[PDB]
Amino acid sequence: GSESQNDEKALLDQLDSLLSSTDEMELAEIDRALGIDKLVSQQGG
Amino acid sequence: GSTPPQALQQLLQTLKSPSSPQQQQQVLQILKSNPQLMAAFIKQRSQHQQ
Repeated sequence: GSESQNDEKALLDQLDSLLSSTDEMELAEIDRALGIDKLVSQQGG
Repeated sequence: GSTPPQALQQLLQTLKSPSSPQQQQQVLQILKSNPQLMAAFIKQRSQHQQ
């Protein structure tokens, strides 16, 4: 609605750290669903 | 009002929280339609890889 000021999104970045704590497989299930694996491959940037 | 990118943030909220099983499957459906958005998620693992 309003310009700038995320707040909510910022809250995610916090829990995001859990990713390192949790196995990549935990998200791998949904990850492959979006195609984040073949997203880069040979992109770089 | 008109931000297709932030759409990932909304759903991502359920993907990060211990939401129900149905929700988790929902978010994935959205991110799937947004290939440019999912890229944001990788940012985490990319900045938190070993």
